[PDB]
Amino acid sequence: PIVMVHQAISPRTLNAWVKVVEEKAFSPEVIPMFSALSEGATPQDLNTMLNSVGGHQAAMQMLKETINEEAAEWDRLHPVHAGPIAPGQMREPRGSDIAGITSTLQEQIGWMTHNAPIPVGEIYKRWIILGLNKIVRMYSPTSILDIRQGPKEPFRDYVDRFYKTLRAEQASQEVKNWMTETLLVQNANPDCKTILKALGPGATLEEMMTACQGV
Amino acid sequence: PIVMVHQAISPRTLNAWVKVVEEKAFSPEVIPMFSALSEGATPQDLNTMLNSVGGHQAAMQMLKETINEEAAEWDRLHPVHAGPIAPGQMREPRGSDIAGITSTLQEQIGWMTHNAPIPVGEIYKRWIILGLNKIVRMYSPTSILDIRQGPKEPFRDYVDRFYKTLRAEQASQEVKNWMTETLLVQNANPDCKTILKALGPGATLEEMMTACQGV
Amino acid sequence: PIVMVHQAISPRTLNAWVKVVEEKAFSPEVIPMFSALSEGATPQDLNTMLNSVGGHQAAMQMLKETINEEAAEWDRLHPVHAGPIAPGQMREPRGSDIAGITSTLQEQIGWMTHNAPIPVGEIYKRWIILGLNKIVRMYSPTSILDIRQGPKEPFRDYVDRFYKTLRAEQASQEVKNWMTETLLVQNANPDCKTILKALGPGATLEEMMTACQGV
Amino acid sequence: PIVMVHQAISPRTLNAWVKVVEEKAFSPEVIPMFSALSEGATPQDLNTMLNSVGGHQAAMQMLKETINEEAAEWDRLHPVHAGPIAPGQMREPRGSDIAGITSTLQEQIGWMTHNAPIPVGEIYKRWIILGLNKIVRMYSPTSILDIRQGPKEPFRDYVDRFYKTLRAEQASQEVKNWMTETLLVQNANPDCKTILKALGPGATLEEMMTACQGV
Amino acid sequence: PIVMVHQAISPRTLNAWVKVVEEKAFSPEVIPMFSALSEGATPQDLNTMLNSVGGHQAAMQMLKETINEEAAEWDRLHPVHAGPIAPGQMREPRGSDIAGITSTLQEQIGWMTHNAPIPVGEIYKRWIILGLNKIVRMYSPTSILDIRQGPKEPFRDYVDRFYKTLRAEQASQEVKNWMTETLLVQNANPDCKTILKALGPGATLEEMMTACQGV
Amino acid sequence: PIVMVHQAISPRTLNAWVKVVEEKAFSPEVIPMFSALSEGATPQDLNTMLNSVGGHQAAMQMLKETINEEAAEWDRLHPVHAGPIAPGQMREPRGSDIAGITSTLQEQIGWMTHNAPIPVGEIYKRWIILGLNKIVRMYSPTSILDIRQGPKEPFRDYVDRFYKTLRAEQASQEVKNWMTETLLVQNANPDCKTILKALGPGATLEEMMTACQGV
Ligand SMILES: Cc1[nH]c2ccccc2c1CC(=O)N[C@@H](Cc1ccccc1)C(=O)N(C)c1ccccc1
Ligand SMILES: Cc1[nH]c2ccccc2c1CC(=O)N[C@@H](Cc1ccccc1)C(=O)N(C)c1ccccc1
Ligand SMILES: Cc1[nH]c2ccccc2c1CC(=O)N[C@@H](Cc1ccccc1)C(=O)N(C)c1ccccc1
Ligand SMILES: Cc1[nH]c2ccccc2c1CC(=O)N[C@@H](Cc1ccccc1)C(=O)N(C)c1ccccc1
Ligand SMILES: Cc1[nH]c2ccccc2c1CC(=O)N[C@@H](Cc1ccccc1)C(=O)N(C)c1ccccc1
Ligand SMILES: Cc1[nH]c2ccccc2c1CC(=O)N[C@@H](Cc1ccccc1)C(=O)N(C)c1ccccc1
Ligand SMILES: [Cl-]
Ligand SMILES: [Cl-]
Ligand SMILES: [Cl-]
Ligand SMILES: [Cl-]
Ligand SMILES: [Cl-]
Ligand SMILES: [Cl-]
Ligand SMILES: [Cl-]
Ligand SMILES: [Cl-]
Ligand SMILES: [Cl-]
Ligand SMILES: [Cl-]
Ligand SMILES: [Cl-]
Ligand SMILES: [Cl-]
Ligand SMILES: [Cl-]
Ligand SMILES: [Cl-]
Ligand SMILES: [Cl-]
Ligand SMILES: [Cl-]
Ligand SMILES: [Cl-]
Ligand SMILES: [Cl-]
Ligand SMILES: [Cl-]
Ligand SMILES: [Cl-]
Ligand SMILES: [Cl-]
Ligand SMILES: [Cl-]
Ligand SMILES: [Cl-]
Ligand SMILES: [Cl-]
Ligand SMILES: [Cl-]
Ligand SMILES: [Cl-]
Ligand SMILES: [Cl-]
Ligand SMILES: [Cl-]
Ligand SMILES: [Cl-]
Ligand SMILES: [Cl-]
Ligand SMILES: [Cl-]
Ligand SMILES: [Cl-]
Ligand SMILES: [Cl-]
Ligand SMILES: [Cl-]
Ligand SMILES: [Cl-]
Ligand SMILES: [Cl-]
Ligand SMILES: [Cl-]
Ligand SMILES: [Cl-]
Ligand SMILES: [Cl-]
Ligand SMILES: [Cl-]
Ligand SMILES: [Cl-]
Ligand SMILES: [Cl-]
Ligand SMILES: [Cl-]
Ligand SMILES: [Cl-]
Ligand SMILES: [Cl-]
Ligand SMILES: [Cl-]
Ligand SMILES: [Cl-]
Ligand SMILES: [Cl-]
Ligand SMILES: [Cl-]
Ligand SMILES: [Cl-]
Ligand SMILES: [Cl-]
Ligand SMILES: [Cl-]
Ligand SMILES: [Cl-]
Ligand SMILES: [Cl-]
Repeated sequence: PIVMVHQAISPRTLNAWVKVVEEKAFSPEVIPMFSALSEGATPQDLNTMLNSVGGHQAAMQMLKETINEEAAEWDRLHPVHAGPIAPGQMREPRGSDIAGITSTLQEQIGWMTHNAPIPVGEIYKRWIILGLNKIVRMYSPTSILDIRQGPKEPFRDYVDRFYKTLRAEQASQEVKNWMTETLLVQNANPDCKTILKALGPGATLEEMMTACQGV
Repeated sequence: PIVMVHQAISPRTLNAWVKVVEEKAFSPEVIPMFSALSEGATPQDLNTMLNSVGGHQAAMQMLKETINEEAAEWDRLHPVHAGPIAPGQMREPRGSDIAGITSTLQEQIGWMTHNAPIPVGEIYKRWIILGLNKIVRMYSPTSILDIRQGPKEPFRDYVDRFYKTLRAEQASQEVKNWMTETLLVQNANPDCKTILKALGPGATLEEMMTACQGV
Repeated sequence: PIVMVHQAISPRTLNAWVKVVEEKAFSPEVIPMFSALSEGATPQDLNTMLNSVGGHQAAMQMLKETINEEAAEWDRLHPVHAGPIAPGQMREPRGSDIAGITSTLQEQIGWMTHNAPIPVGEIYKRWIILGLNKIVRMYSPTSILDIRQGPKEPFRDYVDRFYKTLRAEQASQEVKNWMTETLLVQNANPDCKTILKALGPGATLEEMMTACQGV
Repeated sequence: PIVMVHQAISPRTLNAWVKVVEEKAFSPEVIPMFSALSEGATPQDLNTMLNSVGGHQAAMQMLKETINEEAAEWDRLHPVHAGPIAPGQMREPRGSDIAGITSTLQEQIGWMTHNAPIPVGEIYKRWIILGLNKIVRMYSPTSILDIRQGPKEPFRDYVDRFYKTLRAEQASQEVKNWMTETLLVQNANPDCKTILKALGPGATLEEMMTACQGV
Repeated sequence: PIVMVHQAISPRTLNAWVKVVEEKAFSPEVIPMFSALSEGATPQDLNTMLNSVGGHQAAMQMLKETINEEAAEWDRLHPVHAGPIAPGQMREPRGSDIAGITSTLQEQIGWMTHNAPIPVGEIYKRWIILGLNKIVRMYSPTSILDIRQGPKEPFRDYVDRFYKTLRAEQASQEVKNWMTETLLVQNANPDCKTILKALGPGATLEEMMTACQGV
Repeated sequence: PIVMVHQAISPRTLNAWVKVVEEKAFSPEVIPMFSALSEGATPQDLNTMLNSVGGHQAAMQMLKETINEEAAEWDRLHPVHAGPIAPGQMREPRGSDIAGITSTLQEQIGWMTHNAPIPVGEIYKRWIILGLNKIVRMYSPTSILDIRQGPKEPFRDYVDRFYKTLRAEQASQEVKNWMTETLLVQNANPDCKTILKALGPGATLEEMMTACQGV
């Protein structure tokens, strides 16, 4: 990473990433952990992290297709200019330079370090996180429409399932807000559903959980 | 975190937090450990810590509702002023800027680092700890009124149960002082209760435990 | 801690403390380990360490009663003066300021860092260690008067038991010196007791253990 | 390594390398991990890493034959000049000097540190990674022509196998692009093969996996 | 420790020491490990290390008796002078000041740090290592006179036993040299004894082990 | 070690060394690991590492005999000069000063640090590695003349055995080159032996292993 001078990615950081992928597969929390293990990383470092994954190769191919798309959008949105690079400047970074394919570690340290800086590590990380989100959507087992409280399921476990499935869903904040605003009370079991309908449309989750607590 | 320059949150700190949540669920000691693992953290770091939790999603939703309330109270209590930000200054932080939603890492490092500083990491941490306290109250099994010494329970185990349940209770220092002042002696078993009533209302816990030791 | 600038307490230091309390309960060695894990700590750090303990709540209540007593003795022994604090100075620390209750981390770093310094971390640590000693006395199973060598117990195991129980006892160096000077030889089994009585009152433990070695 | 001054390779880095070779044998991910554990390494450090491997001696001999070839190509491509080395300069590095055989640690730190620098650590690492790639090709069990989807195999597992075997293959990006462009759809089972043939030759892997998802 | 400014002893160093005592008891290698974990330590640090030992209290009492003797020899050999300590100087350290009993951490950092320095940490460590050697002698099971090669024992195992027991013995280099010079060949089994007697009195251990290898 | 100022050897480095000796006994890879854990070490550090080994005492005695020989060769090759050491200089190091016997840590830091420097740590390490090589030769079970491919042994396992045994052999690069040049093809089983004899005397190990792959 870069912290300002450049460090190598640590054996502990990399190892941590590997163990995360092995254990948690592609659960949502994988992405923050990644974003934490990859904080201040260069495209070489990120490439190292993705490469360290054995197995899960289908997902990885999806991810590099996403990276390809974002790199091409970068290229069309940033047309390269022809001409000799001045002494005090650096060349213009292509989409492949953001993904670490056609760029050296010194060039990455250059763009991140030299002034008027381009944060290629954070741009590449953004693309990677896009692909990862698409993957978590891909491998999510459930859909929020199918989370229904059981007749003998305590309210709390039903809310755990509900907001896990909701974390996994592909929707804007307004659509998720609508799903909370509608399905949670709608798809509780008859008893808790009557209690919550008696609370009103403006009660907080704390009040709803305390209300259906003994139930 | 920030220690003055900015570090990334370490794989060991994050991993420690994750293991704490897995093992201890939402016991009181979770909150100090958090406050220790999150010492000097940015809202991005705190967001990373909360995001790293798989499962327990109901509690997390409660927590972000708490964060929403505290952010809105901040917003009404700090009305934003319209006008162009001067060169030597920074913009005014909204409630969403405290929670890391609408603010960049460089803006957080700005408010914490630049002089006349606003400790947004400690404010956000305060809100988070508020929500966590509400959660520990939520998931506490017992109430202090129900801790009664058993006929064959040694005094020490009864005091362990009593002050654990008392740690979990939602009450001011004066109400807790009253609970110690009344229920502990009141709800001991008849033998120890007679001994402690013989000691008087001004004896220390050391003297009470030494008195009912052989009992 | 503070090492001069202020660090946060590490996940490894805290975790180590927690494991010590879990495994060794309240054995004497707990207190040095504490004093080692808490070296150069602030009252916030010490509070974090005590708070990280789940269970053992009776002992913790005893400990905060001890802290209360030492804080009140500090308060009566250091009467606060009324008047406006000058620019180049800091306020006077109360007993509650030593225990981290009514003081900020910056105020603690102030008293420890600013010149004419008050080591509030070492004072608070002294109070805590007082309470811990009282606890180790509380939970010690044995009394030094009851350590008697068995008929078939090797001398070395008897000395191990003897000086463990002696480590746990509440007595000045002169009283412990008397206990060594009397009970160790007095309460050995008849054979070793006759050997040691034949050595004389001025022989060292090395000579006593070598004498009763084959026995 | 060198980070600018020279460090020793850490017990944790070396140990990590050893464990990687023990567990993962010669899977592709071994090479990135190596390239990560060996970041900024000297030829002495790399030699230490290769030497720390017990067993797998056939592969190691293959690797030092590769290193020999690359060193001889370096030697013929860089003919050494006869004459006394000036005070302000260093000698010219042979192929054996790149591999750490005939060069001291101070000479390596010289070439990497002194200006007009020669990155002998990265050149040697390049040769080593060449040999490692040849080894991974050697020990790969399968060939991409033999990955055929089973009648009851979900599409995702078939893509995992396919792009693992494809990661192990020895082919340029254009040949791999052709293999993706042809065999993946060609060698799916009849059902998924008909679905994918119905999608068209321009569909992305995400669309193909979503299409054959329920299948 | 002190490395120049003062560090606290690390949780890892202390924990390592504890585990060493638990596992290896009082084997010779305990003393180097100690001397390595205690490198550059203050008497407070060393006291922490000895205090962290639970159990083995007989040995510890022997050790503090040794420390007492060495402190008294220091006191008689360094008579304290009466008079007011000058501003630019420090007081004279007693034997109890070397053992950390009657001296503050700042006074130890003073003697070790301030010029014309007294290395009280290395003196105290010397005394401690004296006591530890006396303990290893105490708990050694065997005597070098009793190591005799078995009729079917390979020569190498007999030499392992011999030089382990010889490591544990209390003797000068000349007495140990005599023991090697005599007993090793003398107390081998008849076959190897005849071979070694045929080699001569000037053969090295390598030659002796190669000679009795097949035997 | 020394990295320029002097560090203590770490608990992790030492512990790593101990575990290496426990697990791998005296396999070849022990020596690089040593040379890596001992990088930049002082004779005190190296002495600590050798001392930390429990058991294996025969080998250790062989090693200190080797160290004695190399020290005596140093002494005869470096005759000490009589006369008072000038202020700006240091004394001349004996062979015993290289091995840490008759020299202080400050004298070692002097020779390594002060200019016109003598690297006594690397000289002592050279002697130690000499003894270690002699030991690995001592405890090697096999001889390269006895590695013969089995009738049903795959070629790769036979090459693993062959170059392991070859790593353990005591021979110059030319003798090892002859052993590769002759015995490997000579001592394969009849089938692979005929294939390899058909390849020719100039084929690489890669080609030989690919040739006898299916066999
Ligand atoms: C962790 C989680 N669960 C969800 C369910 C549905 C939709 C999204 C999610 C998420 C990700 C998620 O929302 N993570 C939160 C951090 C967080 C985690 C846990 C509790 C409180 C705050 C986050 O990244 N931000 C910016 C945020 C912070 C405060 C309030 C609102 C949002
Ligand atoms: C740990 C604990 N147990 C309780 C029972 C009832 C109510 C609250 C609690 C707590 C939290 C709790 O009170 N923690 C203590 C620290 C502490 C922990 C353990 C022993 C002594 C001091 C704390 O945060 N402060 C500021 C404090 C310090 C000294 C005296 C009084 C309070
Ligand atoms: C560890 C221990 N065992 C005891 C038995 C009875 C009374 C007290 C104790 C103690 C605590 C104990 O005495 N610890 C010792 C350190 C120590 C530990 C072990 C061996 C030698 C020195 C200590 O803190 N100091 C200041 C000390 C140092 C040297 C001599 C005498 C005292
Ligand atoms: C990891 C992997 N799987 C393959 C299958 C066939 C051929 C090669 C490979 C590889 C190595 C592989 O291609 N690793 C990638 C990094 C990577 C890994 C995983 C997902 C996305 C990006 C890499 O090194 N670079 C330079 C790269 C980066 C972005 C897009 C394309 C290439
Ligand atoms: C480890 C050991 N085994 C013994 C048997 C009998 C008497 C003493 C011992 C020792 C302690 C022992 O002798 N340790 C050695 C270090 C050492 C350890 C192992 C092999 C070579 C060198 C030591 O401290 N010094 C100063 C030393 C160094 C080189 C040659 C001779 C002595
Ligand atoms: C590891 C090993 N196996 C052997 C078999 C027979 C004789 C010696 C050995 C060795 C030690 C061995 O040769 N280690 C190699 C490093 C190495 C290890 C593994 C693969 C490639 C390079 C080494 O130290 N040097 C200086 C070296 C480097 C490149 C080419 C040739 C030699
Ligand atoms: Cl690391
Ligand atoms: Cl690691
Ligand atoms: Cl998944
Ligand atoms: Cl790769
Ligand atoms: Cl940009
Ligand atoms: Cl951008
Ligand atoms: Cl679910
Ligand atoms: Cl949407
Ligand atoms: Cl509920
Ligand atoms: Cl880390
Ligand atoms: Cl970790
Ligand atoms: Cl809980
Ligand atoms: Cl998230
Ligand atoms: Cl503020
Ligand atoms: Cl505020
Ligand atoms: Cl309870
Ligand atoms: Cl209240
Ligand atoms: Cl009790
Ligand atoms: Cl840490
Ligand atoms: Cl940890
Ligand atoms: Cl206890
Ligand atoms: Cl608390
Ligand atoms: Cl004071
Ligand atoms: Cl004071
Ligand atoms: Cl006992
Ligand atoms: Cl007393
Ligand atoms: Cl005994
Ligand atoms: Cl390390
Ligand atoms: Cl390690
Ligand atoms: Cl393999
Ligand atoms: Cl080697
Ligand atoms: Cl070059
Ligand atoms: Cl080059
Ligand atoms: Cl496969
Ligand atoms: Cl090709
Ligand atoms: Cl699928
Ligand atoms: Cl640590
Ligand atoms: Cl630890
Ligand atoms: Cl022992
Ligand atoms: Cl103590
Ligand atoms: Cl001195
Ligand atoms: Cl001295
Ligand atoms: Cl024995
Ligand atoms: Cl002697
Ligand atoms: Cl033998
Ligand atoms: Cl360490
Ligand atoms: Cl360790
Ligand atoms: Cl061996
Ligand atoms: Cl020793
Ligand atoms: Cl030299
Ligand atoms: Cl030399
Ligand atoms: Cl073999
Ligand atoms: Cl030879
Ligand atoms: Cl083969």
